[PDB]
Parts: sequence; structure tokens; C-alpha cells
Amino acid sequence: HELTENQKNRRFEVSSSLILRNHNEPFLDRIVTCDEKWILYDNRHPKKVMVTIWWSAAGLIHYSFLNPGETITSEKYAQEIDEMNQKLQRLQLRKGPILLHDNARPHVAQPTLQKLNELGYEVLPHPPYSPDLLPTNYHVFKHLNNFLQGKRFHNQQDAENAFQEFVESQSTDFYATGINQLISRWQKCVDCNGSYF
Amino acid sequence: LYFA
Ligand SMILES: [Mg+2]
Repeated sequence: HELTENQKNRRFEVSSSLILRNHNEPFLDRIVTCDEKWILYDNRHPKKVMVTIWWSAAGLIHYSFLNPGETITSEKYAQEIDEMNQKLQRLQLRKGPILLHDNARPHVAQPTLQKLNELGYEVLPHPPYSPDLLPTNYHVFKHLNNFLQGKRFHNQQDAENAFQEFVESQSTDFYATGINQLISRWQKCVDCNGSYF
Repeated sequence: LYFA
């Protein structure tokens, strides 16, 4: 993607504001974050399965694979947020969670917005065209790409089993790395006047 | 800390 001037401005504005917010009142520890990815069956039309992973600095919260019958809708994403939140509630056994996710249509439509309001989630400002500011993408997915190269799955189950081994392979500090990098990435974005860095 |  070739950033326009308005897109760089939005990146710069959000970056600068988030760095100051965290300095004023640190909130990284309250972030829950996610993203969707298509996992190809052949990693050397083509079969693929979509995964959604949810996590915080404390660790893996929830992940799910899009199954036959299911549609990628705001209705589905709302049900996923409810399930994720139940798992977070078990795992956290005090300030409310803050969701960082991109502007994919289901993320920003009803009834996703109402679900977030009902469960007590703030949504973090996120600028368009910025996977370099989305930790699931710049951290988890980067390491997952490394892991999948260059495997071959036969079915959806083998693809799931490889994602599982990937997740279970990670050390306890792996997630914290991705989250904590946000400060440095916001700053690099400010340093480059809202461009990529 | 991190998840149990
Ligand atoms: Mg995305």
C-alpha cells in the first residue's frame, strides 16, 4: 500500500496520541488484540482456512477457525468476542480491557459495537492501512509465517494441528514482546511523519 | 505476570 497524505496524518495523529496516553496513564497491560489470517494448506483454487487469534501481554486468550457453514459477519464476530471474553475472565482469575483491532467491516459494525459496549470493552483508535501497528500481524503472524514455511497440510485438521503446535511452542514472555513493541513502533511512526518505518 |  502507498500511503496518501491523509493516511499518514491519521497514522501520525494516532501514534503520537497513544504514546502520550500510555506515558500519562500506562494501559498496555489492559490490551486485548486480534487479527484474522488465511492459512494456506500449501506453504512452499488453493485451499486455505481462516484463523482469528486473540491475546494480551499475559498470553494467548482464544483462537478459532472459520468452519463450513459459517460466515465472516459482524454477528459471528460478536459471538466470538463473547466467547473470548469468557476465556479472558477465567484466565484473569482490575481495569477494563481495551480491544486493539483493525477496521475490517465486521469489527466496526453492529452488533459487534453493542457487544463491546455490553461487556465493558474500550476500543483503541487504530489508523487504516497500518498492519505494522497491529501486533497480531507484526508479531504473531510474522513468527507463524516463519513456522509454516514450507509445510503442506492435507485437510483443515492438519492446518489446525500445526497452528496448535505453533501456539504451544511459545515461551511465556512471547506475547508480552508483541504488545510492548507498540511504544517503539508508535514512535517510529511519529519519527517518519506518519509514513511506514 | 502471565497467564497461569
Ligand atoms: Mg486484519
